[PDB]
Amino acid sequence: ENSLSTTSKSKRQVIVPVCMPKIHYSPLKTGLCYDVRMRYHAKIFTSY
Amino acid sequence: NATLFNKLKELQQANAEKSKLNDELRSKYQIESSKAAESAQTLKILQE
Repeated sequence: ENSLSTTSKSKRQVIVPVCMPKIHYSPLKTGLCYDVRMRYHAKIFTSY
Repeated sequence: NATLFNKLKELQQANAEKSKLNDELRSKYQIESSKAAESAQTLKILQE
């Protein structure tokens, strides 16, 4: 369609090589603490 | 009237024994959970 139509019939040269993404947040997961042994402590219903 | 009263009484008796049953399960639950905790601590020093 367009005549702007970039004509370059050659192999290009690598300009910026692929690197590991420089992000400090979220390749990790979320920490979660759980234990049935903190359901441990129970009351003694004594009044009635 | 007597039907209503005896259903009340048997429910009362069940309710009376249930508390002590809970307390007993609690007692023996503590007995085992002690040894659970110390065994966990042994596995902890093994990890260490």
